[PDB]
Amino acid sequence: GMLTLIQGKKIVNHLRSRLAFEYNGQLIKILSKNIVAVGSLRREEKMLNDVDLLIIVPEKKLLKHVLPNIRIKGLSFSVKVCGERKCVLFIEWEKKTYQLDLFTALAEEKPYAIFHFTGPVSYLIRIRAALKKKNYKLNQYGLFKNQTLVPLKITTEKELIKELGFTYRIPKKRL
DNA sequence: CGTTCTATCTGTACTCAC
DNA sequence: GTGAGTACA
DNA sequence: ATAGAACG
Ligand SMILES: Nc1nc2c(ncn2[C@H]2C[C@H](O)[C@@H](COP(=O)(O)OP(=O)(O)OP(=O)(O)O)O2)c(=O)[nH]1
Ligand SMILES: [Mn+2]
Ligand SMILES: [Mn+2]
Repeated sequence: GMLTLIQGKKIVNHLRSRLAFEYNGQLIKILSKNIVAVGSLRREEKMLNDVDLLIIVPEKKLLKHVLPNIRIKGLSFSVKVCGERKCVLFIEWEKKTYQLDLFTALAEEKPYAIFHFTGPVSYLIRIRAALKKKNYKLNQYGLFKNQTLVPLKITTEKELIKELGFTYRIPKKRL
């Protein structure tokens, strides 16, 4: 069911202090600095088809556990699909049902994953096609050339975009 | 030779063979 | 266990 | 962003 930008932000704000995962007995809280709003919400589209959240996980050992044992305090939801990297929930928010999409990235993948999950799709396609012509492959995990991770000296998304030789635009204006 | 239109990526989760 | 086909991020 | 194709 479709939702407004404002509704999207209220939901994300509510989830931001309430996400956790079960890890061998212990309930472990997910920190706010590891929750990044992505998709059309980040791009500030007036109407959203869903809410898209990227979760930064500190260790590779945790991937088996975070999404598959995801917990949301005081909220009822069902699980449509769930793996280590993509989880789709249907959540009850103020008597209505909405789609929440959760994705995981490792610290070293962060800027690549924010770039990828921010979209929009058409932007990603043209950017990736251009890199492909110069014999590179870009995905949510990194920049690859001949199946080898290229070690870029970069922390943020903005640094990545510039490093790739493309114009930086705020998410609202990417196309 | 300029204008305008067109096309283009990459990977995850689930199901169902065999 | 692996590969193909679908749906969808 | 880039480059090819149709059109002028
Ligand atoms: N490379 C790539 N990335 C995608 C694709 N589909 C989705 N994504 C990424 C970029 C999107 O902004 C992000 C979320 O996808 P959604 O389908 O939720 O679309 P988005 O939120 O942009 O709009 P919407 O949900 O319809 O309001 O995931 C795809 O086909 N290819
Ligand atoms: Mn979305
Ligand atoms: Mn989504």
